[PDB]
Amino acid sequence: FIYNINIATNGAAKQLKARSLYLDFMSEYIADSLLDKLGLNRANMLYVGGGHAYFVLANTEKTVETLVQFEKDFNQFLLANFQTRLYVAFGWGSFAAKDIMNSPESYRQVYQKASRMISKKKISRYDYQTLMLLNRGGKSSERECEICHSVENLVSYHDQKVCDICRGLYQFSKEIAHDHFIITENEGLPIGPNACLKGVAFEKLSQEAFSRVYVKNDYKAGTVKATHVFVGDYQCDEIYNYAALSKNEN
RNA sequence: AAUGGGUAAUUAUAGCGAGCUAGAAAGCCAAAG
Ligand SMILES: Nc1ncnc2c1ncn2[C@@H]1O[C@H](COP(=O)(O)OP(=O)(O)NP(=O)(O)O)[C@@H](O)[C@H]1O
Ligand SMILES: [Zn+2]
Repeated sequence: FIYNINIATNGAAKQLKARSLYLDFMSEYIADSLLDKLGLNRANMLYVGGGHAYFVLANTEKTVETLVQFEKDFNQFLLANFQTRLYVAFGWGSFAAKDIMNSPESYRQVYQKASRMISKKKISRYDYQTLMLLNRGGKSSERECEICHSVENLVSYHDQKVCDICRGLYQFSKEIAHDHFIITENEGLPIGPNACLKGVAFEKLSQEAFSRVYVKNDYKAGTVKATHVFVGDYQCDEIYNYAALSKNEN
């Protein structure tokens, strides 16, 4: 999805910066919104990274059914507007107080129990109804999104035929430089079930109406009382100057 | 003494054996959007 960019693409690297940043907010938000379908918060998440995020949850039935139902919810969201290019696969290993110095073959042997369930669910993706609804036919499409070859919701953003996600990514590339990224319900790129992402300035938080706010690269607590993400980014200049600034002063 | 004749050595020696500048640019594309 990220290196779907090719030769003769409208976006140079803003369509690549804003695309590898967007999936990282999606990986952040799956981790966040999974923890309030449960009763938990950010402490229980051991790590979040490039789509991978390890947790510590409770070995009980009301959590496992919440895991399965939220997994089906987010995969319905990914099928609604990414069409089997993105698939999130949960997986959970039950363990006692065995991550404590049967000392060698107890810790990693249950950390790998979740990776086996992921590899089993990554390999047998869907079920009956959600694949019969896939290849149901019924579409007289003439055109397609020339970035990702999708069909639904075609617009003419800068006289090229692009889709709903790949116009939201240009809008997010105009909004990428901000520190604050809020989740609304109907604005910008969708990142979940009834949950969309929008980049916002600081003093526009009273104008906008959100539910959860992320602040990027900040250790001060701030005013919005946000969730602190940390994405590495830097821009000294635009890309086309990087050859011309390759000279010395002489 | 005349008379017959020439015979030996060197066949090039000492050097420099290339130096410096340029080492791909400008367009299409990409950017500008
Ligand atoms: N948002 C992102 N932007 C840029 N690079 C990323 C991002 N997320 C992950 N990556 C990179 O992608 C790597 C993982 O690639 P990938 O093969 O997709 O792993 P995966 O999540 O297991 N997908 P798959 O290989 O199909 O199972 C990471 O190690 C990162 O280097
Ligand atoms: Zn697209």
